[PDB]
Amino acid sequence: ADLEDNMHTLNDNLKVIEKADNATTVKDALTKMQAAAQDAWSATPPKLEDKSPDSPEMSDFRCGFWELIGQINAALHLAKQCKVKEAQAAAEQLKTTCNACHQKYR
Amino acid sequence: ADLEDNMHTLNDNLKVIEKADNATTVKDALTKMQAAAQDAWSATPPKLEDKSPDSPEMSDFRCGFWELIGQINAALHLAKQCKVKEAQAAAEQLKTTCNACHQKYR
Amino acid sequence: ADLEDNMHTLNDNLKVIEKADNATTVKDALTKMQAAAQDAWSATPPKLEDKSPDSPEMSDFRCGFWELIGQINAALHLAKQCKVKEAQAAAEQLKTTCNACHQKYR
Amino acid sequence: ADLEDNMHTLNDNLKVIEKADNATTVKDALTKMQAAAQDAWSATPPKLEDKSPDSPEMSDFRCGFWELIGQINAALHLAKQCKVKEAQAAAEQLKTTCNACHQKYR
Amino acid sequence: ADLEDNMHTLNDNLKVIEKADNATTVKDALTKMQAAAQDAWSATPPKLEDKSPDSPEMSDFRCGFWELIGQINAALHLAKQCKVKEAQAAAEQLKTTCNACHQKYR
Amino acid sequence: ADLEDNMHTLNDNLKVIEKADNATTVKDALTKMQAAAQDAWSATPPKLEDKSPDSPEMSDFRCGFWELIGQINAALHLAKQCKVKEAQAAAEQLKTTCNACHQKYR
Amino acid sequence: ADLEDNMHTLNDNLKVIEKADNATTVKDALTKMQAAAQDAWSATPPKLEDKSPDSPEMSDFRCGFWELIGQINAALHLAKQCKVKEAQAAAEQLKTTCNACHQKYR
Amino acid sequence: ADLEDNMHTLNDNLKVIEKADNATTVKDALTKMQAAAQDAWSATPPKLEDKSPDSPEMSDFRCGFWELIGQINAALHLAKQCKVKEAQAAAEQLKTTCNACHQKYR
Amino acid sequence: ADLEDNMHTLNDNLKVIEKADNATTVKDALTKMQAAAQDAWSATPPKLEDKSPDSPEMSDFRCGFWELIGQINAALHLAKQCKVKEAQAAAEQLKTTCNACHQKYR
Amino acid sequence: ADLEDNMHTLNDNLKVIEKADNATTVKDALTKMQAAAQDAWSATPPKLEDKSPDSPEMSDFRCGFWELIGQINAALHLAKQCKVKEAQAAAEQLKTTCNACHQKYR
Amino acid sequence: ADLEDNMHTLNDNLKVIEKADNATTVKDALTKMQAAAQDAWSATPPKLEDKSPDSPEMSDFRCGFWELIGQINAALHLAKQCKVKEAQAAAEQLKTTCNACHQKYR
Amino acid sequence: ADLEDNMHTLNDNLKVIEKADNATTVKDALTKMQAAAQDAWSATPPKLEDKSPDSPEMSDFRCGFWELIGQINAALHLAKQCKVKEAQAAAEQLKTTCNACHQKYR
Ligand code: HEC
Ligand code: HEC
Ligand code: HEC
Ligand code: HEC
Ligand code: HEC
Ligand code: HEC
Ligand code: HEC
Ligand code: HEC
Ligand code: HEC
Ligand code: HEC
Ligand code: HEC
Ligand code: HEC
Ligand SMILES: [Fe+3]
Ligand SMILES: [Fe+3]
Ligand SMILES: [Fe+3]
Ligand SMILES: [Fe+3]
Ligand SMILES: [Fe+3]
Ligand SMILES: [Fe+3]
Ligand SMILES: [Fe+3]
Ligand SMILES: [Fe+3]
Ligand SMILES: [Zn+2]
Ligand SMILES: [Zn+2]
Ligand SMILES: [Zn+2]
Ligand SMILES: [Zn+2]
Ligand SMILES: [Zn+2]
Ligand SMILES: [Zn+2]
Ligand SMILES: [Zn+2]
Ligand SMILES: [Zn+2]
Ligand SMILES: [Zn+2]
Ligand SMILES: [Zn+2]
Ligand SMILES: [Zn+2]
Ligand SMILES: [Zn+2]
Ligand SMILES: [Zn+2]
Ligand SMILES: [Zn+2]
Ligand SMILES: [Zn+2]
Ligand SMILES: [Zn+2]
Ligand SMILES: [Zn+2]
Ligand SMILES: [Zn+2]
Repeated sequence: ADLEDNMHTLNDNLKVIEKADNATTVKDALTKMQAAAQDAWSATPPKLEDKSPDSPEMSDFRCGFWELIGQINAALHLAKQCKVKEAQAAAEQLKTTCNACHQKYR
Repeated sequence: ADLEDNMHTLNDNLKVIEKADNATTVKDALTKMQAAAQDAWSATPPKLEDKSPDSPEMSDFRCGFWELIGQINAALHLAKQCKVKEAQAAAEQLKTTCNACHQKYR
Repeated sequence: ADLEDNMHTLNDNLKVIEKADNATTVKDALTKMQAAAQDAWSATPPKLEDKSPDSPEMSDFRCGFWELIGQINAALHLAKQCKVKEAQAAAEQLKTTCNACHQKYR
Repeated sequence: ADLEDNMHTLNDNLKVIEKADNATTVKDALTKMQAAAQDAWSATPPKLEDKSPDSPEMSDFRCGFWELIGQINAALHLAKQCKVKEAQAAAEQLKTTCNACHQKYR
Repeated sequence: ADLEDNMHTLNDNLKVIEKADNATTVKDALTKMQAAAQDAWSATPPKLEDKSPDSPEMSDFRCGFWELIGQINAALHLAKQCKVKEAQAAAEQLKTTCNACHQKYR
Repeated sequence: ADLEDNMHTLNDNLKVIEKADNATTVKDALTKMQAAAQDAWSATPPKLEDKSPDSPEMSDFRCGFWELIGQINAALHLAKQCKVKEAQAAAEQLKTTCNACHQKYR
Repeated sequence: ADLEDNMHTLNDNLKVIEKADNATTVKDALTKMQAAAQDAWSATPPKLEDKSPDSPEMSDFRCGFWELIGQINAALHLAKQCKVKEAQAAAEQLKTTCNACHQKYR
Repeated sequence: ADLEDNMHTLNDNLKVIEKADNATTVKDALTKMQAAAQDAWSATPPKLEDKSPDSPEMSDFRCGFWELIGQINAALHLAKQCKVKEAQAAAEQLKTTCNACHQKYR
Repeated sequence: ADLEDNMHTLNDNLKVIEKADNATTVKDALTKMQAAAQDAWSATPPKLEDKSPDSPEMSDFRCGFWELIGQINAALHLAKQCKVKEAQAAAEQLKTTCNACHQKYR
Repeated sequence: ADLEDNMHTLNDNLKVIEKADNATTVKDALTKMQAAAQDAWSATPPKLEDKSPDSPEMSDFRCGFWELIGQINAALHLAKQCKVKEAQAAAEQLKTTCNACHQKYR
Repeated sequence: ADLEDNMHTLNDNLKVIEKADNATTVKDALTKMQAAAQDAWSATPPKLEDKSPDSPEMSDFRCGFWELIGQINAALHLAKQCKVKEAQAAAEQLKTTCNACHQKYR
Repeated sequence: ADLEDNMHTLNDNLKVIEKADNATTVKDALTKMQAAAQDAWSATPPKLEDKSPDSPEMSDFRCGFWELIGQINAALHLAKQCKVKEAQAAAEQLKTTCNACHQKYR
């Protein structure tokens, strides 16, 4: 998937999680998010296409994705314990990480 | 597994490695440690529950876990070459990384 | 594989990619590079054997390998879309990351 | 996934297919559509919740989905032969089946 | 399995579902029902042996089995969301399809 | 395989079954027919290329293939019970389903 | 499955074996009995719910189930050699093991 | 794992089960106990190293482990039905089997 | 395999173990012995054919096989730790169990 | 499959290859040819039934099949590199090996 | 297995086939012979240890084993068609290939 | 991989084997050589591109590769028994086969 498609997967699955009422739907959505983020961390955002690959910006992009992966993993961990509301709250807190990256590079 | 259970897995398997006398027992123990550390790096320690997820502390927690993973992988690499004493010595050196994190966040 | 063998795998596969004329050969070569880099990031270079594992040098070594992994993943992503010339150009740009690390630690 | 989510998947993947430039993207998108249609054909749409399961309406609903599945399969058959433009044209033509069902039951 | 044995499987598993108190038991029973229905839909029942394979009676028979499969799938979808009572109600609802076919052909 | 290839596979395997003398050969042949029919039911025959995808012709074509699949499955069921002659007789009778569709659409 | 369900499975499959006419049906039925007995041997029958887990009754119950498993395995071995009538006769003789346990604990 | 390690595993997982608040944790812990007991039943405890392999003592040792395995399996059967509190009570009751063997052979 | 053939397998593999000079050969032989013992324990030997299946003789026969399986497992556990000489000594030790059963029933 | 049926498979798939317009169709046909050749090389053809199995004629027959297998592998290697026209030319070239054997033994 | 072990396996399984009364036993035995021959063809017999690896002797040895493999495969093909007596007769005839090689190199 | 790359693989792995100090490295290297030789035996070397596929030269080329495969398999058989020095000596001896073919066809 291309970077924009991975972002759309992330966005769609937050909506699924928010409206879900059981752990299976939540786990499935978080698993799709994990895969999208694992594909996206190695991408180059359009606004950074002219920057050195080892630039502070590109390193910060990767770091932010690795942090998002950690938070998705932790939300999935709650969902695998069947803690639906807690997993949903963790997914809501994810948005702060999405937004922080977007402010810099989207 | 919860964070404390992953730590207990790490602790138990260092003891197994120290007393082991063959590469199979060592490889098995290191594989369990690898899995425990892969589950733990995305956790939030109790003493950091009120901190921002992107805080210097939380980033340092993750970094320390990624370093521990690298050292476990390298010890496993020795054990897979059947170098039992060298793998045991690498596992002993792991303790410095465990202790360094504990001084800050346990 | 030992560190030097992983480097040889990386070097051999850049040569394969450069001369290739189809996506299958390129994808295969990049997959071998991905595996070599995943094995190598946890190694200790000979020139850093006496340094603390958490030293700035060792952390920089790991970081550089994680960056190389990201660039390999991205080249593979192009090749999986069958974009042979673009994947070859991405592999050529990899060399800057190889060389930057070598200047410091080889 | 619930019926609304499966419909969203179908729509998203039509857009991916239309903008695609390689067979890998197209095949993956059509495979996702196949999965969504296989999940959806046994669902009950809101407007038919009070009808007999063997009503003309529910039978017509199932028949339209089996039609859609066949057309997706045919498009995927083109994409597996790497015929990107032909598979894109088949995907565009699917829309008549989407619209026919929506006119009756959405 | 022969037709009568597949029917006995369907009947046994509806009773298991009704008595169940958790989603695992329900899911396991519905999966057995799926398999029995997949194996039965292509059979010729005793009272239709002297009809043409393309006869309206045989076509009606196959159609009824396909509607049964859809309803079993829909009940399984609820059970996979851990909705035990809803899946149990869906399982009672599919008795309508059992009954309709039996009325004509058992 | 295109529709013509799938029809050739069906015809080849009827001949294999007729001349066979053991259940293994018959089961394999019937399994190949099942796969060919599964790939063919979603095709559009040449003489229906100008009909709507939901035309009465196309829906009759699909219905005939589902009939054929059922009769193949039923023959395979006899072969799986090692009833060679009965499975051969069921395969021979398949010809009336082949012929009926051919009269209309071949 | 609970103990009653496992006993129902055992009884259903004895009847399938008795009426069967080929090795495939017999092998499948015996495989289902093996699974039911494997799930049942660890159960506590109602009439022993008040006995110590290590009581002479409970140990006699487990011993009878291991006997039954052995005799099922031996019947399955005959069926796997395609010896239908011999496997049917072995299944019939199983009844003396069923009955002996029932006299004491059912 | 050696006998001492398998005993440690059994003890650790009893504690995990007692403190657990969801079926996933309980099922995983019971699965680990099943594996440890399957490894241990064929071991020779230090105090019996000079006894015949068919001695009353070694036979009693094996019998006690087969008992334990049955009780673990029964507890896991409850946990697979998501019956957390009931599975916890079954795990607590296992301790009588642990203690009975320890009194004789530890 | 029949009982005599499983016995021949056990005998051949003890000799392979004694002559072996490495753990791979020993492990492979012990795994073959496990399979032969698993297949034999449910048989009725010629000298016991006219005994009841629950007779003391048949119970003794099954018990001896279970003790054999435990001893093969214990030897395999040593071989998996690469302890060739210890596994070879364990393999000689299990001749006691072979002999005891043969004394009574061969 | 019997020898004649494996020959028919080889012949059908050469024609599929010639008519193909993409590498997937070619790869699939060559894989079927590999399997048919692997199954045929050990057969005795009618015109050689009264020759010794080590006769020059039978040795020549096996040799020709091994050369065929190599040429099918080499054509498959081209097709895996997506070189459709080159793989098609390699497929025409292997008719020399078909012809040579047929000259002597068909 | 060393060459002597592989030859013992070949001889054991000829005897199993000769005394067998069903296709399952024959197929298994022939499958074990196939594996033994596959492991043996690359060996160097004692009486050729002093010959060049490419000597006429060693190449004749390899050729005889490829002959044997072909005849084993052909016997297995008959067994897979459930032709027990024909497969037994093919196995008996294998002895002329065994004997021819033994006369030269055993 | 093309023929030149497979030759490079063979040469690289001889060097890995010669410098190795453990069986894991040796086994992996020999496995890679086996794969390279299996790919290469069906290739056509540049100097033989104008020869008949059944020419003495091409037949000799295939025969030399089958020899090489046998010798690699024999070396791997030693390495699987953990006989590092013996496997290294077998790998060194392979070189005579490499050189014999190169003298004729490189
Ligand atoms: C950096 C580390 C990011 C994180 C974490 C997330 N996103 Fe993102 N996002 C990022 C970039 C650089 C871009 C621009 C991509 C481009 O090709 O222009 C985006 C874009 C989006 C979009 C818009 C996609 C589109 O159709 O153009 C969405 C909807 C989006 N991102 C959502 C999203 C969510 C929900 C995230 C957290 C769960 C998230 N992103 C993380 C960079 C980064
Ligand atoms: C940070 C990067 C850490 C690394 C590396 C290791 N540990 Fe740890 N450990 C860490 C925290 C934050 C905590 C507190 C957890 C809590 O829930 O309070 C711990 C705790 C432990 C414990 C005690 C567990 C308990 O029962 O309370 C142990 C025994 C332990 N840790 C062991 C351990 C070992 C052996 C490690 C290296 C191999 C190791 N830890 C690494 C943080 C971090
Ligand atoms: C650090 C982050 C590195 C990256 C990225 C790459 N290489 Fe490397 N390389 C590194 C070290 C520390 C060493 C020394 C290893 C030793 O044991 O001495 C090397 C060595 C090489 C070699 C020489 C190997 C030898 O036979 O001695 C080669 C050919 C090589 N490296 C190639 C290579 C390529 C092609 C890379 C990018 C694709 C690359 N390396 C990355 C450190 C690092
Ligand atoms: C009947 C056989 C249908 C076919 C074929 C397709 N769709 Fe559909 N769609 C159908 C219904 C009954 C509904 C309403 C569901 C509800 O809960 O109200 C829908 C809805 C949609 C939507 C809206 C989803 C949402 O966000 O609420 C979309 C975007 C949609 N459908 C798309 C779609 C496409 C692209 C299809 C063909 C490829 C398609 N649908 C087929 C019934 C049927
Ligand atoms: C037609 C499409 C049917 C559907 C749907 C179901 N059943 Fe059925 N059933 C059908 C026939 C033609 C027959 C007669 C079979 C015969 O060989 O005589 C049956 C029979 C049964 C039986 C009796 C079987 C026996 O033990 O002899 C049972 C218990 C039964 N059917 C149950 C059943 C259930 C529970 C169904 C829905 C879940 C169901 N059937 C569907 C035809 C059809
Ligand atoms: C409709 C539901 C069909 C069924 C059932 C069967 N066949 Fe068919 N067949 C069908 C069509 C529309 C066509 C024309 C295909 C075309 O591209 O023109 C065919 C054709 C054949 C052929 C000729 C193939 C060729 O290369 O020209 C054969 C040999 C054939 N069909 C055989 C066949 C058999 C044996 C069937 C039953 C087992 C069978 N067909 C079923 C439509 C349908
Ligand atoms: C002890 C070792 C048993 C063996 C061997 C078999 N059965 Fe059994 N059976 C056993 C008990 C303790 C019970 C009572 C279960 C309860 O919950 O009360 C049963 C019961 C049955 C039943 C009745 C099931 C019901 O729904 O009431 C049947 C039909 C039955 N058992 C059949 C059966 C067969 C066919 C067996 C041999 C093949 C067999 N059982 C063995 C204990 C034991
Ligand atoms: C016999 C059938 C046993 C059963 C059932 C259980 N245990 Fe055990 N245990 C047994 C022996 C012979 C020994 C001594 C082993 C030795 O090497 O000395 C033990 C020991 C333990 C220990 C101590 C382990 C250690 O750290 O040295 C523990 C913690 C223990 N056993 C726990 C345990 C539990 C929780 C059990 C039931 C779930 C259990 N054991 C069963 C023999 C037997
Ligand atoms: C009872 C529990 C036994 C155990 C344990 C072992 N054997 Fe056995 N063996 C047993 C019987 C009843 C028989 C007679 C079988 C018959 O059909 O007559 C045998 C026979 C053998 C043989 C001879 C087989 C033959 O070629 O005819 C051998 C070589 C043999 N047994 C070896 C053997 C070994 C090595 C064992 C332990 C590893 C072993 N047996 C265990 C009963 C039992
Ligand atoms: C010897 C090594 C052969 C090679 C290589 C190929 N074929 Fe063959 N073929 C061979 C024989 C001995 C026979 C006669 C078989 C018999 O039972 O009479 C055949 C036959 C055929 C046939 C006719 C089969 C039929 O329908 O009766 C065909 C169509 C055929 N062969 C095709 C074929 C192709 C295309 C080959 C290369 C790709 C090929 N054969 C190789 C012997 C040998
Ligand atoms: C050459 C191509 C052979 C074929 C074909 C078969 N065998 Fe063989 N066998 C061969 C050699 C070189 C040797 C000597 C091995 C040694 O280490 O000295 C053997 C030996 C045997 C033996 C004796 C084994 C022992 O322990 O001494 C047996 C029982 C034997 N061979 C049986 C056998 C059978 C049954 C074959 C055909 C099915 C067969 N061999 C083929 C070389 C070759
Ligand atoms: C024939 C049966 C061969 C055997 C056995 C081996 N090699 Fe080879 N090799 C062969 C040819 C025809 C060629 C030339 C290919 C070409 O495209 O020109 C080669 C070439 C090599 C090379 C050079 C590769 C390069 O970088 O261009 C090497 C390094 C090589 N061969 C090594 C090698 C080794 C180590 C072998 C045995 C283990 C070996 N070859 C066997 C033909 C044959
Ligand atoms: Fe960092
Ligand atoms: Fe219809
Ligand atoms: Fe669950
Ligand atoms: Fe069979
Ligand atoms: Fe007992
Ligand atoms: Fe090993
Ligand atoms: Fe030859
Ligand atoms: Fe492709
Ligand atoms: Zn992607
Ligand atoms: Zn979307
Ligand atoms: Zn966890
Ligand atoms: Zn512990
Ligand atoms: Zn490595
Ligand atoms: Zn190289
Ligand atoms: Zn769904
Ligand atoms: Zn069936
Ligand atoms: Zn029943
Ligand atoms: Zn197709
Ligand atoms: Zn159960
Ligand atoms: Zn163990
Ligand atoms: Zn057996
Ligand atoms: Zn033997
Ligand atoms: Zn065949
Ligand atoms: Zn054909
Ligand atoms: Zn071997
Ligand atoms: Zn290749």
